[PDB]
Amino acid sequence: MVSLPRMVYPQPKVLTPCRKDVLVVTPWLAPIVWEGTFNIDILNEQFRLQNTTIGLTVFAIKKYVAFLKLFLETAEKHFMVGHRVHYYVFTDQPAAVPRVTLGTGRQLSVLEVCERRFLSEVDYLVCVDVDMEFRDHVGVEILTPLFGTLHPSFYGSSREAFTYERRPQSQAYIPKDEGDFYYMGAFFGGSVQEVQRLTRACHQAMMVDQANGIEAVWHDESHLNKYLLRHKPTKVLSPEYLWDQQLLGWPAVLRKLRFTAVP
Ligand SMILES: CCCCCCCCO[C@@H]1O[C@H](CO)[C@H](O)[C@H](N)[C@H]1O[C@@H]1O[C@@H](C)[C@@H](O)[C@@H](O)[C@@H]1O
Ligand SMILES: [Hg+2]
Ligand SMILES: [Hg+2]
Repeated sequence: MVSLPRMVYPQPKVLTPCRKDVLVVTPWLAPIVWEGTFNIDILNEQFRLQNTTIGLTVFAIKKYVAFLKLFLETAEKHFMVGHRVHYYVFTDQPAAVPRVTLGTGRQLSVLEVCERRFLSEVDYLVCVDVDMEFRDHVGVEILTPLFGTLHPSFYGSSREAFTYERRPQSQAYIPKDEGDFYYMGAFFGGSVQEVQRLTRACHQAMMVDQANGIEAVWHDESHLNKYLLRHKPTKVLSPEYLWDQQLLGWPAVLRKLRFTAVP
């Protein structure tokens, strides 16, 4: 909206790609976010000028409350640092939420287990699993109306290998000749409006499956994939954003490991 200030940085080279080893844009022209494809200083300026507020939602029920301390502590070091952040922790154990020290402009709300609240408190919603930890920068480069993240086990696989729901009787059904990528349900987001549209669509699809006595092979994630196939995400995050170094190591194609599973 408002003009950017004078900035000094390397000139982009039209005849020189940032990454030649990976696909950096989808066939529907959505950027695929990899290290080396973005100048974070320009993006930080753009989003700060809009006073962007990012909501980060996590569910922590039963034994999963034990993962909150590390999750939040590392989020404080790597997630949207410099921007307004509102954590939303949905849990069945409010008193079990650890007291983590937050940086300025960041807040945390504990919700024991309306959506209109999100529309009035944040601009973007980022939905992730709690048994994870941030190990490197996860910032505004991910913000867009709707984004999904490439599952680390299938980013180099053929669509036939994708573990989509293959039974026509399920609303999440995707035939062998269809599919762009296999997105992991552990990290997705977008504007509040788009995220709520996705969740409402997923919820209705799962209810229909329940009525027909069928459960998608990978539950919510199967429906997430059906939704993103029919409603293309405006940005796709590379596996840098969802990794497990113990199970997958550290491939050369991954310059940074940003958000990983906890052993
Ligand atoms: C963010 C690190 C994930 C690394 C990948 C491990 C491979 C098994 O992943 C499972 O993949 C299926 C799809 O085929 C579903 O996406 C499952 N939800 C995935 O399970 C995850 O990973 C396993 C190892 C375990 O930690 C589960 O709790 C977790 O949900
Ligand atoms: Hg969410
Ligand atoms: Hg979903």
